[PDB]
Amino acid sequence: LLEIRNVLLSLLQSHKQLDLSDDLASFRKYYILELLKISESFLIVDNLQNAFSVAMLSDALYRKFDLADENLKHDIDFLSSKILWQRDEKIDAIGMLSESLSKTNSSIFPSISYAYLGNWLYTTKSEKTELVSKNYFEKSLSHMSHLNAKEKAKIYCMFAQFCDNNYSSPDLTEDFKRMEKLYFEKKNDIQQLERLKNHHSREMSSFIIDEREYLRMSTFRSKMLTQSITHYLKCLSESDENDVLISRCCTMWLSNSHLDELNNSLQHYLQNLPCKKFIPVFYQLAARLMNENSKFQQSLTSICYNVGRNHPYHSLHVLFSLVSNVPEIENLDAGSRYRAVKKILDLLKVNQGLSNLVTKLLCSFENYVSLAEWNPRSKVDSTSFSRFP
Amino acid sequence: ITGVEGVFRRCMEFTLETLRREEDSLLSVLEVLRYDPFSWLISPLRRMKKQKMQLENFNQPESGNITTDASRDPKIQRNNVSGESEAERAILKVRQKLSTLSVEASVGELIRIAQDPSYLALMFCGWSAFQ
Repeated sequence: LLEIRNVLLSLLQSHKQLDLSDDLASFRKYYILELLKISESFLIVDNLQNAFSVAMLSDALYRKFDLADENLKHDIDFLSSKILWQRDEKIDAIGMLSESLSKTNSSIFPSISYAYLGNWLYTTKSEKTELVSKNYFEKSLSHMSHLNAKEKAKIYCMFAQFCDNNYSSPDLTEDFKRMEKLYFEKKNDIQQLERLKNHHSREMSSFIIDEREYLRMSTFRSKMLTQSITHYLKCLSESDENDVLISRCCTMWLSNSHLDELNNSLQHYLQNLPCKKFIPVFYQLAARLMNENSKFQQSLTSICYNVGRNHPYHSLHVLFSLVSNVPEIENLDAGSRYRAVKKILDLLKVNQGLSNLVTKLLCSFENYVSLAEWNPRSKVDSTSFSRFP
Repeated sequence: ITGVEGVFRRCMEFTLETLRREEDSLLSVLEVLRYDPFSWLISPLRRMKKQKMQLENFNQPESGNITTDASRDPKIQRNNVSGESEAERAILKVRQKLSTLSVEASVGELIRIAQDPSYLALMFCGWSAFQ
């Protein structure tokens, strides 16, 4: 793209004595584009040597031909960091990151960027989880909306990834199971203590105090997992890139079914989330709806009813199939659930134009259903509409 | 010009490339729906229906004993019951398929039996076509 573009910049430098202003020297400094000049994926030789060559002159821009200080420090910083991530500068990236952390010349959005390096550290596992978690969370929350276009995805991602690892991870899962077993043993211990020596009771109480802290931490982290699912839904609201977000959301409601108490934690955000984006999820999620005065079931029903009114036709295949999948044989709690599901479909069919649409869907189902049932006279390939009634 | 390769090898080089982009992706997608009672199992009645069976890979119409016994039935039991969900068993299989074996070896893994005469000996009876 840019062969002599640096050589192009050379000229404004050349007229130094006659220069109107040195702001032209400040021009090539704001060189985020100059980094982009190869940073846009020089694939053939894989975009390696150029940018590292670039940001060196960026440091020169900081110093060699300019005496100034600004966010551009952290700017060349995150870029060198990206180059480092390109080539195994394992903590060297962390080193530049901490260096950026040291100064104070920009807005807190650079700290939001620094949360990316902090999560890179979470991969590196340099320090304790809670402190760096607070360090990233404070900057993410404080100056929010100062950036949006690329800010939302990473803002969700940092709050989500480590927390979800906390929700489950092989060693972490084993640890949570061991803690749960400890709580279970403490339950039987308290049962025995219900009805001699108070020393064992006091030791068990101390162990119970210790275990209750860990259980409360895991439960608050799981509530944080619900909140991160909500933030990922808000991410689906800000942008529609990630169906991986969709599957993670699906896991969230699946555990909500598993976790009968978590629904309150999931309650309020479920109000605002436009799940219309969850098209690939839609049939499964609708099937997940249940028939009870339970918050999860009610929220599912409201979401599906919203789906129908807003745009049934996209998933009206799914809803019309669910209705079309009308077995009288299947008898269980799902039976009354599907009866109330038909009730909810009729409730969604209240609106007059929507009523016409729903009747059209049901009649088309009836038509194709008779068509399938129509196996008459072993007729030839061509079928006339008059053959069926 | 080419033997079965090249652009084929290109698609091979594509083949395992997905996992690095997001290992979790395909799993999470499948499993999320897998959590809700699918029938991740094979109906024994449906089993006898498939492989053309009958007397030909592509037998004629209706035919005999109406369609090889209106080939139909249903009801499982203790035997060969998938434990909780063999999809959970499947989930491990996918990552196993998605697992020190060389990425380059994967195409060879496909290649190793691709032109192997041995496999062609055992398959669905009838309908064997090398070229």
